[PDB]
Amino acid sequence: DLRLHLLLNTSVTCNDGSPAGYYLKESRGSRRWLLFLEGGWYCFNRENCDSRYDTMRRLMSSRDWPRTRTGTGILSSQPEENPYWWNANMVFIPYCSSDVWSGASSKSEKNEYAFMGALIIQEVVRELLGRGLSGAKVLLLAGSSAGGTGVLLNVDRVAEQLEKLGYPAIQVRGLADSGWFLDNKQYRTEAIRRGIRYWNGVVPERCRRQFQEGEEWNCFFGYKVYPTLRSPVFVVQWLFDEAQLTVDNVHVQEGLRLYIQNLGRELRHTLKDVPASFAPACLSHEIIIRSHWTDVQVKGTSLPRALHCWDRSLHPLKGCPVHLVDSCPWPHCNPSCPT
Ligand SMILES: *[C@@H]1O[C@H](CO)[C@@H](O)[C@H](O)[C@H]1NC(C)=O
Ligand SMILES: COCC(=O)NCc1ccccc1
Repeated sequence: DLRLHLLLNTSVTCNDGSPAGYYLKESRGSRRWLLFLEGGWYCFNRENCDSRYDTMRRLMSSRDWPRTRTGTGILSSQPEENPYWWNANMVFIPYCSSDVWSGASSKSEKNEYAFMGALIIQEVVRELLGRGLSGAKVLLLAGSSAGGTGVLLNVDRVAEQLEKLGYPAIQVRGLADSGWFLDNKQYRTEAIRRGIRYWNGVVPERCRRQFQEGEEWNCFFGYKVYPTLRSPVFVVQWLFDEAQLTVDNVHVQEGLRLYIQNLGRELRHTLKDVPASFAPACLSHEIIIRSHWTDVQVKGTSLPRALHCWDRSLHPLKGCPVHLVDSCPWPHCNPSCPT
């Protein structure tokens, strides 16, 4: 069980002005810290944010949050469920900003909602230094779906924050799960372009300088922002991601068969020069905080093992690979896929 702490700085808020927060489970014999970013789509104007407030309010407010959460998957403390980092300090950061963790805008007389995702991450890091993070050797910023994209947008800013605060010894790294999307043609970019304006959204400096004003939406797409990042980032992405297919209007004849095969081929291509990655040929979405995340394998290697091999590489390894991308071209050609 991780225990809830609401942020002491009450100016850093969820969408409706209630305080943001984090769930923490300490491990005093450990200098590793795992900070996980929750996902859950987004909203990009007044009317669709109002709708989300009616029926997805826990993703916009802390007023109804429970006092504890069970750590599952990579956030579990039992070695049988989490062979990778079972002894680490565990942090779950709830997603209540609806902005893919990019916003820096307060609620005010001109703004009905606050979009403070990028500031929530910074404030969590600041307050955790007083609870033990000051002694860390590794800070792994992880996240799933919109939280996975959030890792790509924020990992270098976290590294810069700790440098300027006087902690150059803490190594900051990223783990982006199911947040690596393609801006491809549908089967039958605009919402993010509107979102960034609505949220006062922020993207990494080197990527923003390449694409410049009005084109910062490009930095939300993994294959475009990843080459600009300096921190080490491990990328987990199903080749046939269900959220990718949703936005592509895919719900089997030749036309659709070729569409699906070309989508897997394009995703595989964008990962060819990503040295730390895990990309199985499955139709699914998210994995790292699922209890059965130990089950899937690529070329005979599990995801917890690949992450362990990544740790060793950051001290090629014999029988310990870190780049694992399926080559077979159809969903569930890998027998280990989630049932
Ligand atoms: C609280 O957070 C806001 C927004 O990031 C910041 O401007 C302010 O300085 C913070 N206050 C303190 C006391 O850290
Ligand atoms: C589709 O997955 C749900 C989600 O939250 N996507 C965030 C995102 C939107 C646009 C570009 C990149 C990332």
